[PDB]
Amino acid sequence: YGILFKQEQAHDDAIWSVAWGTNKKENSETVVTGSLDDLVKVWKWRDERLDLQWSLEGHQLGVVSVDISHTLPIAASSSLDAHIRLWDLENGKQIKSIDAGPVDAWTLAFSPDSQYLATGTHVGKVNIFGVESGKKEYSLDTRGKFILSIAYSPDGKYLASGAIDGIINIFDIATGKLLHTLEGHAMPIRSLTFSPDSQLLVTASDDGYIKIYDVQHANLAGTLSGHASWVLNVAFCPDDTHFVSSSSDKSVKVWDVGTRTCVHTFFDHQDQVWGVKYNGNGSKIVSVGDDQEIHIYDCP
Amino acid sequence: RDIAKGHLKKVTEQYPDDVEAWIELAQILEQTDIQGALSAYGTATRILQEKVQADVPPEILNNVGALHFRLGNLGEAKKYFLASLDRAKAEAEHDEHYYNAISVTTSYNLARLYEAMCEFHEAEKLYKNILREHPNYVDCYLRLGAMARDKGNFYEASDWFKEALQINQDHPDAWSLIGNLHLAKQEWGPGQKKFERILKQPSTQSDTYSMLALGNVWLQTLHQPTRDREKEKRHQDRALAIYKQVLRNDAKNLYAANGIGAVLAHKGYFREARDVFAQVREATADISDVWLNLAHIYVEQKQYISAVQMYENCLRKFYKHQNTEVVLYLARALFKCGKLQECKQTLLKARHVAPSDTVLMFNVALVLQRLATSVLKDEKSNLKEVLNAVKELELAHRYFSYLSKVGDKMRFDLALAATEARQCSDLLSQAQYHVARARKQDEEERELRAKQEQEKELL
Amino acid sequence: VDVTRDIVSRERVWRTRTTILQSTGKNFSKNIFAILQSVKARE
Amino acid sequence: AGILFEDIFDVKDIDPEGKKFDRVSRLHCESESFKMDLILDVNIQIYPVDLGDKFRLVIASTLYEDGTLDDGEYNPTDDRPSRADQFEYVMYGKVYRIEGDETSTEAATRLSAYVSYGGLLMRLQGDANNLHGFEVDSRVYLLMKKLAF
Repeated sequence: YGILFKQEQAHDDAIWSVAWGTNKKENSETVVTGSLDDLVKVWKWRDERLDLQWSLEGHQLGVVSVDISHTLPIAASSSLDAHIRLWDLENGKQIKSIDAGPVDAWTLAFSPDSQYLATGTHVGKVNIFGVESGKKEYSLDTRGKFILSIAYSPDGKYLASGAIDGIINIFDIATGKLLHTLEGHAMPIRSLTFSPDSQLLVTASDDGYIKIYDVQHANLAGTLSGHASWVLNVAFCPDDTHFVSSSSDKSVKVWDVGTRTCVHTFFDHQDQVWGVKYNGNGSKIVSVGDDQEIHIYDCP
Repeated sequence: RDIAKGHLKKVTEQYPDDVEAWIELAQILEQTDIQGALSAYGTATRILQEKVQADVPPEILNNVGALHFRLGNLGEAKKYFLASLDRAKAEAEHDEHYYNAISVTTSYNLARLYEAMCEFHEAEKLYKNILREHPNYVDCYLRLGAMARDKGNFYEASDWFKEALQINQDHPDAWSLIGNLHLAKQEWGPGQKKFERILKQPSTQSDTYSMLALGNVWLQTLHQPTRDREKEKRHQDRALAIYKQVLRNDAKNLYAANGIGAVLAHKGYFREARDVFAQVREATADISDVWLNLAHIYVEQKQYISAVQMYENCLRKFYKHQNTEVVLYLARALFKCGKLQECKQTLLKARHVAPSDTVLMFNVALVLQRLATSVLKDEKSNLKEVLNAVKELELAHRYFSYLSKVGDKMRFDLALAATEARQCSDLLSQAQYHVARARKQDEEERELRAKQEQEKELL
Repeated sequence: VDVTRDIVSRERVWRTRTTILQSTGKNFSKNIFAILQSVKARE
Repeated sequence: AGILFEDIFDVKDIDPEGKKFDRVSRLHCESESFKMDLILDVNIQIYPVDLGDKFRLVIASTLYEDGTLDDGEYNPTDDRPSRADQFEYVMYGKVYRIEGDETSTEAATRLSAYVSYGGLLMRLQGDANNLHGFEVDSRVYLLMKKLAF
């Protein structure tokens, strides 16, 4: 339980997210991050070492969201410039640039089938663009304030969304309809993800409690006291035994999803961490943030 | 207390079988330096073992852990509180000294610590274990509502806080907590005066807490354009009278001068507000208010060099990273190269946390126009930047159309975007005029490199 | 009950609300009301 | 005016390498707001400072408020109201060096004004914006005063 790799000065500007693979489709060995200095670096974690493989540019505004497609070795990047540009980790070239104008462009959401991409809209709806199309296919009519987080399930059976006022909106990606609306928070939901089995749903609000609700019956499974600052990023281990939590307090606690206990905490980041993500197997835990330093956390 | 200290300095040197001498030492030093009571408790803990094998009573361990609770030795104070609990439980025949109240205070400090140790579940359970056995306690019932008030100001906090007041209406803490509920929504601006004037009876007098909460709710009514209506001047004079009264009765209260500096700045004396805020800064400058009130004069006198650090220093606290209100104050009269492109980076850091604000989306456009007019008017500058300036100008123009459809604004309608659209129009014309200068400089550099390559071929 | 007077009689409150308002030091208003009065005569 | 600098510092380490002299000790303060270093030598005998003390340190270019820039000779018989009347330790020195993290191309971000007070040195190592009114070989005052908070 420690840190393996320590990437000093991983960017010119603060990193706001981090993406890493979990499959064997040339995704787990390459590290795609998006920082505010408009450098989409394609880091190749080869030879147990964080090497730069590609350096993609073109975004007017800093990168807001980076994620690796599940069934595909390609990638994409969103920002606040309403221009969501698709990329390829096979050539380091640009596929396309979805002009999600005028401003309505937020974090991305790769479908597990790698066929749809969800992106928040300022109107409160969740626009589902098509990966190879770029056009607005279908949009969820659940208005409100704004979508602050969107996530796809690993098997693709449900879909949630974090609003500005702590409103989980459990959608159905199989029919496109709002099923539940979980309002166990009044804090702006920062991020969330789905369990590897699509049974638990963590919510990273701005109250520092890890309220892990359920999706099958839309109910709370237990209030976990998280950090004292705001949990920014939260990911589950691929083998489904633990889950990490990024707050805004230079604190990398690794909570247990079964016992709700911190099994390890990192304090190597001088600043607040912004992105956390697991490896393909869950030993290496990559982490980014305003320290612009990519730490690789091993917990064998 | 001076005589007790000077008497204790006499028992400290000599050793006439001192046993309780170190207790009376630390019993005075708890208000004074918190290390002195700790140094006295360390030795009083070991001086109670030489006469007999007697365990330390829980009463000493509870206070030594209480001192460490305020310190960074939270785990060590937690072991002190666990051991104070285990020792006070052993007092089955100490019914006169009431081991039960000692376990109550130790568990109270222990849940007070657990709330602070990133553990509200254990704090809730420990505070409920006091509620289940003694519902006539107030702090355990008040500290429970605070924990739920983090999740929202409409949960069991606003209910527990009013339930505590009906059982004890003469509790200035529980009643002062009531007005703090109405502070989430300032819609109770004028109407809060009533609920703040409840315990303004002479039996509670004097109470600086409430009188200053009045001056605060009166200052919040400033920053309005109706000052020529002889309305805000009266408000200034009223809050100034409040402050002069809490000044005459308390010269060492800092909050009294805090509002006086605010009004003198609102009167137009920034040259004379630094002097009033100097006494406040010097006493304690580690209050979030002074870092800002002082920073407005500095950004007022064209010293962003002394204003930008004052804003970063407030953000050094572990409560957020990217606040809106600071960064609003950060960009005021910035025109400099480190003050425009970098100001965009902080603006994006602010909109990253909540883009729903209109003023962030407006200022990101105003700075974008400032930068584009600073490369497409008198420049005659680099070539790649002429390519990049049009992209920024296009994004600013797309935002110009998106802002105009929004209903609510910054308490000021944004109908004045027309001058901005006209500026961006003539900016488009000047950019199309200068993109040709870009190609002229291209041919210039190509012929310079060729006329240099030929000189090298001569050698 | 007696649990109230059993605890409010032995504990020690070194800090409360009004403590927070005054400085821990000695900053009287002779150096404050002086400028406060000088500002009113110039107007 | 003429206030080249102004801040609150607090003694973080007193003579660390060991006491080299007897009436003079090194104070290694740090700042509170601008986050500057200070290495000061004070006459520890007529103005004693202990650890954890906080003082307001105003480095000024003149003593008279109007900034009328005196000559550099000592005349005690003088009516004019000074800034030294609200401080407790005033020194008078001469900035002898300004190091910086310049590179060959871009400018510097951290400066260090070393001034010398008749023999008793000082180094105000901060960032290159608060150290602006300091140019080498110029007369400067110290003006510090302990905060009893």
